[PDB]
This record gives sequence, C-alpha cells and structure tokens, in this order.
Amino acid sequence: KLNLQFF
Amino acid sequence: KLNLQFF
Amino acid sequence: KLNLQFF
Amino acid sequence: KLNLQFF
Amino acid sequence: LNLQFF
Amino acid sequence: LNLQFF
Amino acid sequence: MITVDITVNDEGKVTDVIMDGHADHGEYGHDIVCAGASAVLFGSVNAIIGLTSERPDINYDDNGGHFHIRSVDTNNDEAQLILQTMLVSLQTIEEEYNENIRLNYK
Amino acid sequence: MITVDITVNDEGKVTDVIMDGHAHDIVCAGASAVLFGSVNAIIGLTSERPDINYDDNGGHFHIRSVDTNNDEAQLILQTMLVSLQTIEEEYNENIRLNYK
Amino acid sequence: MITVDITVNDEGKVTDVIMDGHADHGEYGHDIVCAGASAVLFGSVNAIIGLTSERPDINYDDNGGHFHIRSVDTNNDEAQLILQTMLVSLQTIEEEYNENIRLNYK
Amino acid sequence: MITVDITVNDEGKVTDVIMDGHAHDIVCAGASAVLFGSVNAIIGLTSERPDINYDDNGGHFHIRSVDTNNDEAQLILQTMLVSLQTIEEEYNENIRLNYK
Amino acid sequence: MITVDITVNDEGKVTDVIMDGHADHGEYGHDIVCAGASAVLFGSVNAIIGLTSERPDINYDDNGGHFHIRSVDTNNDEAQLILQTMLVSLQTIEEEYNENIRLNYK
Amino acid sequence: MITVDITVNDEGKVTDVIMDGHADHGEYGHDIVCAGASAVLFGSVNAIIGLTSERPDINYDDNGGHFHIRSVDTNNDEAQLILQTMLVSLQTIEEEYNENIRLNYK
Ligand SMILES: [Ca+2]
Ligand SMILES: [Ca+2]
Ligand SMILES: [Ca+2]
Ligand SMILES: [Ca+2]
Ligand SMILES: [Ca+2]
Ligand SMILES: [Ca+2]
Ligand SMILES: [Ca+2]
Ligand SMILES: [Ca+2]
Ligand SMILES: [Ca+2]
Ligand SMILES: [Ca+2]
Ligand SMILES: [Ca+2]
Ligand SMILES: [Ca+2]
Ligand SMILES: [Ca+2]
Ligand SMILES: [Ca+2]
Ligand SMILES: [Ca+2]
Ligand SMILES: [Ca+2]
Repeated sequence: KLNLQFF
Repeated sequence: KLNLQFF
Repeated sequence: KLNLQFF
Repeated sequence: KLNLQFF
Repeated sequence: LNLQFF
Repeated sequence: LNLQFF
Repeated sequence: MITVDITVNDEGKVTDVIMDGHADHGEYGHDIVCAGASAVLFGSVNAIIGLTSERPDINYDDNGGHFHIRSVDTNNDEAQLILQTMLVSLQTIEEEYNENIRLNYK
Repeated sequence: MITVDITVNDEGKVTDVIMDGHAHDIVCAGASAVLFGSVNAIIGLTSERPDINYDDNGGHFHIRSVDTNNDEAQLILQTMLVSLQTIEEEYNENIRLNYK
Repeated sequence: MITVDITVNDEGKVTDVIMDGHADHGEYGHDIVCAGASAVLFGSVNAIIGLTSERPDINYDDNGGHFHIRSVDTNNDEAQLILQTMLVSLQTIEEEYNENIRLNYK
Repeated sequence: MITVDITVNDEGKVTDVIMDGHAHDIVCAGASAVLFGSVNAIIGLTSERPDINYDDNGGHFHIRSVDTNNDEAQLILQTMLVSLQTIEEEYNENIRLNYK
Repeated sequence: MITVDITVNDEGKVTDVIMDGHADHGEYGHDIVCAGASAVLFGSVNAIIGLTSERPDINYDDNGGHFHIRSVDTNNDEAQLILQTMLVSLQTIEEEYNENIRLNYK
Repeated sequence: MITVDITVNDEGKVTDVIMDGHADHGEYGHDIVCAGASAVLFGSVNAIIGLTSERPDINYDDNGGHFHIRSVDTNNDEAQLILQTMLVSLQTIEEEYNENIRLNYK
C-alpha cells in the first residue's frame, strides 16, 4: 500500500 | 460602453 | 450573407 | 518485450 | 570591470 | 570577412 | 493589413482562425486583396456548414474587419480539410500581396 | 464557459486579449465590468488607442494593442487579467484563461 | 536523483505529476529523502481519494522509482489544494536536499 | 484514448516520451508495435540505454533519454513519433499527441 | 534600453544570459541604470569564477554593450545560485527603472 | 559545435540570430563547416547592408566565435527574406554536418 523506500 | 451581461 | 469588401 | 494490446 | 559598459 | 570565424 | 492568426494544436488541427484588419490595398469597393480574402473566408465557412456536420462557433463585427472561427469538433476530418484549404488559399494571396495580408501561426 | 485568450509577445507585452463565450449571471457581470472598465481606463487614462472589435450579440470582444510600449496601457491589461484571474480562481468552471 | 515533473495548465491547475528515479541519498532501506518523498506522495494520493470525489488516473512501476498521477477533474478545488500541498512538501525537501530531488515545471 | 506526451529540450532533443491510456483493437496494436519496436531498436542498434518504466497492467510506458546527444537514438525517437503521428492522422479520436 | 535575454532549460537551470544595449538613462560616464547593471553583471561573473569550479563560456563585444554568458556545468549549484542572484539583482533594478532595462525569460 | 540560436517573433519575423562556438570539424585554417557557416553569415549580413535600407544591430566578439544579429526594422521584407535565405543555407549545412552545427528556433 505504501512503500517507504519506493523512491 | 457597458452591458453587464455581455459575457 | 457574403460581403466582398468585409476585409 | 512485446504485448500487442498493451495500449 | 568597465562600469559604463551597458 | 574572416572565413575561419566559426 | 489583414492579420490572419491561426491556432494549431499539437496534432496539427486548426482550433481557431481570427482574421482582423483591413487589407488597405484599395479604397472600400475596389480593394482586390480584401475581395480575395473575403470570398475565401465566407465560402470556406459556408462549405464547412453546408458540407460537414461540424458547426463552428462563429463571431464577427458587423462593421467589418473582424471575424473569428473556433472549431467545436476537431475530429471532423472534413471541416479540417476545409480549414487547411482556406489556409492555403489565403496563403496563396499572401505570397503575392505580402504587405496586405499576413498569416501568423499559434 | 467564457474563454479568455491572451497573447504575450517576446518582450512580455500583451498584444491580444480575446474573450469569448458566456459564463442574473454574476460571473458574467464580474467579467463584463472588468473588461469594459479596463478598456475605458486604457482610453481615458493613457495615450493608447487599442484596436477594438466585438460582436453586437455578445460573447465576443477582442482587444489588440497598437502601442505595446505604452507601460500604462500594459499595466492596465495586466491588472485586467489579474482581475479575471481573481474571478476564475473561485469560478473555475465558468472561465478558462489561456496564454498563447 | 528523484525527478518531479509537474504539469500546470495556464490557470495554474496541476494536471500531471510524474515522480521518477531514486533519491540515491542512502542505500535501499535507509535513504531519508526517498522516505520523505515516498510518505508525501503516497499520503497525498490517499488523501485525494479518501477526502475528495476526484479519482485521478494513476500508474506506477511495481519495481519502484516511477509514479504517475494525472488529474481527471481539474475543477475539483480539494484535489488541487491537496496537489499544491504535496508540491510544497516535496519542495520543502528539495530546499535541503537539492542534489537528491528536483522539481521541474511544465 | 492513448495520450502521447513528448518532451523536447532546448537543443531539439526528445528527453521524454510517455504513452498512457488505451485506444482486437488495431490502433492499440499499431501503437504497441511502434513503441516496443523502437525501444528494441534503440537498445539493439545504438549505444544508448534509455531509462524505461512501465506499469505491469498496461496503458502506461515511459521512456527517458540518458544520452540526448546520441543522434541515432534521437533519429529513432523521431521515427517513432512520425509513426505514431501516422496512425493519429487516421485515428484522430484514439490517439492524442502532445508536446511539452 | 538594456535587454536581458535569459534562457532557463527544462531542469530549471539558467543556460544563457545575454545582455545587450545601453540603458540610455544618462549619457556615457554618468548613466546610473547602466552602472547598476554593469556592477551586477561583472561582479556576478567574477563571483562565479572566483567562488566556483564553473568556467562559463563568455563572449562580449570589446566596446559595445553586448555580453553573453553561457553555462558549461549546468549542474553546478553554486554557479546556478550565483546566476539566480544576478538576475534577482537585475530584476530589482527593472522594478524601479522599467524603461531602461527589460528582462525576458526563455 | 556551432550553435545557431534563432528568434522568430509572433509576426513571423526573425528578430535575433546568435551564432556561437566553433565547428570543431577541422583545426583552425582548414575547418570546412566553419568556412561554410562563416561565408553564409558574413555574406548575408553584407547583403542586408548592401541591398536593403535595414541597418541591424550587430555585435561579435573580435576573435571568438560569437556573432549576434538583431533586427531593427522587422517590417523590412528584403532584410527578412535575406535572413530566411541565410538560415535556409545554414540549415542546408546542418542537414549534412549535424554534429558540427545545430540550429534551434525560438
Ligand atoms: Ca460531405
Ligand atoms: Ca463565440
Ligand atoms: Ca508570444
Ligand atoms: Ca495618465
Ligand atoms: Ca481590429
Ligand atoms: Ca477554469
Ligand atoms: Ca496555452
Ligand atoms: Ca472533503
Ligand atoms: Ca493511466
Ligand atoms: Ca522544452
Ligand atoms: Ca549502429
Ligand atoms: Ca525511470
Ligand atoms: Ca487526435
Ligand atoms: Ca502542448
Ligand atoms: Ca561562446
Ligand atoms: Ca547590440
């Protein structure tokens, strides 16, 4: 749902 | 010169 | 309808 | 690499 | 520098 | 003219 | 000088053409370039209406020297072909009467 | 929707404003008063005589600048557009501003 | 570097935001700037969906480093306020991490 | 509608192409083959390795140029866009090309 | 009038500043918008060279009111913040001396 | 690379041509894209001055590969057709010598 290391 | 419902 | 000296 | 209905 | 160039 | 300017 | 300001979108469709000004080549009743541009303009609009299903939004100044065409259906091929035809026709005039009509894009 | 087409040249002058379309309509009154007043202002307060064309029937008005280096006429065009922009901000659906 | 390319129309509405690239500030699991931008991005989209009636067209790369938001209803004030909030938030990051995130307009 | 967003920089290089949306659909096949083939061509025929991102589900593909001064990769992007433009000309309603 | 032609690329960097013309505020030796703009431009270039690694490509007309600055390393943050500062300064002159200097972007 | 930066205004006139850099095709005294572009530019300027009423504002760097042409009378058709001819010529070089000269409009 949320990835905190997506970017 | 003016007409207030021109637009 | 058409004016030939319009422009 | 290709899929012909990708768009 | 040239202060009057412009 | 200067033919090698560019 | 008659100004022709032509808007083209990024697909090359003509969304707006505004024609403004007077040719200034002759005096009223005898100006060629005026007649030329007038016939092409009025006929092209007539053609769009009478030959296609596009109904453009049209505005003009009774007193003359000002006409505005705005396309509604940019996806009407026929109305667009007619607009490029009109364009190349006023273009044709501009080539020989540079000083009296100018076409300006976007 | 009223469409406002604004042309700015290479030197940052407004050469052209075209207003077209229609918004007891208060967005209309708003844009009408701003347009007509600004034109009045340009002619009554500056040197500039813009070339003006409009349709008798409404929904169409076109201003072309003659002296694009008249700062005052320019400041008044900028203020006109600030004002129409001010209305657009609360009536997003009824005006479109477009730069060319 | 994360690139943020933001399209604004001529009324100042945000039609598209594309975020691409990886921050490169840390290694995967420990990159601050990444976490910063990730939290702001994902939360803002969540906020648009959960707090407004706008349903943007959303696409992203599973593998990460690529997200695209496109507005449907540009006349939704709430979704736009949320987009400017997100923008000023990634802006806030950029101010201190110039080298890791760049915002690019139009 | 498939939207094709093309970015050209100050030096006339294509930096970005984004294709998004959807057109037994033959406009789709047309645009798909042109896109995938052109990318194949850039990587198999030039030095350039573009940065590529796409959605697993379709309707979304994004090419970013790395070496914008690779003439060959550029010529192939120009030819890709000529080709999508060629389809657009007969299927006006199903593709939009947009320059930024 | 001094013209200031500024080029900002797609990444928000200033690639090009061309300044051309004379202020025409006073006559040569006592023009103040001239001195203002001259000090800002020469000083900022001095600052770029003395304070950064960047060596811009510079062309000016020996004695003619034409100076052209072109960035080499557009990714040098310091040279960039110096150019932004220069333009903020010339902008600050323009605000009060509109008729003597004009800044035009892209 | 020689850069050719061309400015065309809203009326389709060329206001500005800046040519900067060296072709770098050969070394100085035997570069052929250089000679090509040099002959075209100097000749076209000579032609403007010798064949029209127009006196463009000219700045060049004594010995540095920077020449800047700026139109004064943008309504001089002859000076314009001369500039269009110049650019058609430099364009004709670019077509075969892509890596030595680049023309960029506006
Ligand atoms: Ca028919
Ligand atoms: Ca109308
Ligand atoms: Ca313009
Ligand atoms: Ca007054
Ligand atoms: Ca008029
Ligand atoms: Ca609006
Ligand atoms: Ca626009
Ligand atoms: Ca709410
Ligand atoms: Ca999508
Ligand atoms: Ca660009
Ligand atoms: Ca090869
Ligand atoms: Ca990427
Ligand atoms: Ca289309
Ligand atoms: Ca566009
Ligand atoms: Ca140089
Ligand atoms: Ca000069």
